[PDB]
Amino acid sequence: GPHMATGQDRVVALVDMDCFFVQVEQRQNPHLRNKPCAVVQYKSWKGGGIIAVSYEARAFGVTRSMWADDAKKLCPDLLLAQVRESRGKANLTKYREASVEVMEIMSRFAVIERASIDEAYVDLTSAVQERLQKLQGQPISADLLPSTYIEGLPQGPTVQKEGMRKQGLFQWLDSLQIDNLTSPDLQLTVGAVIVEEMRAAIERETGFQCSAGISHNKVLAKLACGLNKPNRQTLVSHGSVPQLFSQMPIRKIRSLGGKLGASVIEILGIEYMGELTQFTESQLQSHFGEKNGSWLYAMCRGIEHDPVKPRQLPKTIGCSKNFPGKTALATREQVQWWLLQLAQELEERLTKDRNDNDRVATQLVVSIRVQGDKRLSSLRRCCALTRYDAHKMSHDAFTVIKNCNTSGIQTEWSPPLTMLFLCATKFSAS
DNA sequence: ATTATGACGCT
DNA sequence: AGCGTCAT
Ligand SMILES: Nc1ncnc2c1ncn2[C@H]1C[C@H](O)[C@@H](COP(=O)(O)OP(=O)(O)OP(=O)(O)O)O1
Ligand SMILES: [Ca+2]
Ligand SMILES: [Mn+2]
Repeated sequence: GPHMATGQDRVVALVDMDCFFVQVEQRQNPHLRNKPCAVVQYKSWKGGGIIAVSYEARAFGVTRSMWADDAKKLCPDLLLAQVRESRGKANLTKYREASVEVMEIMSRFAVIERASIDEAYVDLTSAVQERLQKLQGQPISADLLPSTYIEGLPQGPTVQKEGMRKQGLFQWLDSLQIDNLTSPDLQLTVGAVIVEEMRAAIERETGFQCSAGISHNKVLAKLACGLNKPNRQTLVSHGSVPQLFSQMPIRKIRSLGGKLGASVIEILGIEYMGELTQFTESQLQSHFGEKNGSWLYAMCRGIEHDPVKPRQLPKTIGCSKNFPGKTALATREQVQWWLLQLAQELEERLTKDRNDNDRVATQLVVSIRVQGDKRLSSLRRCCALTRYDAHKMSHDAFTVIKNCNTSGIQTEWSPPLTMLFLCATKFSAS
């Protein structure tokens, strides 16, 4: 009852850019705007692999991981933009730099956790407390929430989608009790007002649109964000969780999309997140371990405590290339040349990072993959990163991996390498 | 031949 | 440390 924690202590948002790499390319090239289009890497094998898709193109069934040649079968007029190639490899710098544009704007509003190249969590608890004082108990107008969906509403006693959005919003606002500065629902609402302002700022200052989720924790915020894309935001209240979760496949919740989620389903014989409430905490811990069990017990009730970490910059800087099928590296000279290509991009990114962010990487991690193994990584080895020098880093990488070569011959490399990966880690202030 | 990343957990 | 999982 009264001692039952409800996980309503925080206001957390997740802001995620809409079809991000596509928008970056559409900003640059106006001919691509408001068109079915996709971003592709490489071109020679099956037209290239699609890694981002505009919403116009998704309507034709175009998806990520599709070969462009196959996408063109669904959508003959599909427009394509190619990822830059430098030193023989796809180079994602344009998109990393566009990400920084967005992250710096968001950081003006609150502390953010960079979660990916195109999304960040926002801890709005303090900003909300501030805005609530300035509101001085004055009600929140629907005009302050022009792109907000309230999940689960409208309910009870309608043709248009925007009409539905407004009906739900008005039911929500009509019910709000604004005299209580500590009502979690009010706090979420003010959170949503701030996220409208954040999202407006992002679009004004970059040209990019995004979606957002507002809830009491990261997992609900992430789930919320996806419920109404593109270019909209969704508030998931604590009260909305039982209905929302009652038909929510377990795999949809962040961290349950893989083997653990499959095991929850198989072992417990359930399908939906809400069905988890019928197990004791000890029961869940018995099957999934202490940490996962406790996490699942709270999460299926809408409760999660993972903090928004104050981190705007990536913790690692890495360079990787696959060498599929018959392109697999089979000579020593080949392996060395590509290590150098990777090391040269890494040096360039590292040197910029040091100037921009007052830090230096101290460890170089080298990963490779061998033909036959379809684990992502066959082997990882670390060495000291003492100088930002591509020739040294590539020589050092070769040194830590050269032992994997089972070839009795000096020049030959066996089994051939199907992946190389250089990652700079363990930053220190400088 | 679903590529190029990036964070975090386990032992 | 080196491996695995999950994610975008
Ligand atoms: N599996 C991947 N491989 C390579 N790049 C990826 C992959 N997934 C995502 N990206 C890149 C391209 C995306 O534009 C960007 C952001 O990913 P993501 O948020 O999942 O989709 P998206 O922004 O393209 O569309 P959406 O509107 O659905 O969010 O990261
Ligand atoms: Ca996105
Ligand atoms: Mn994303």
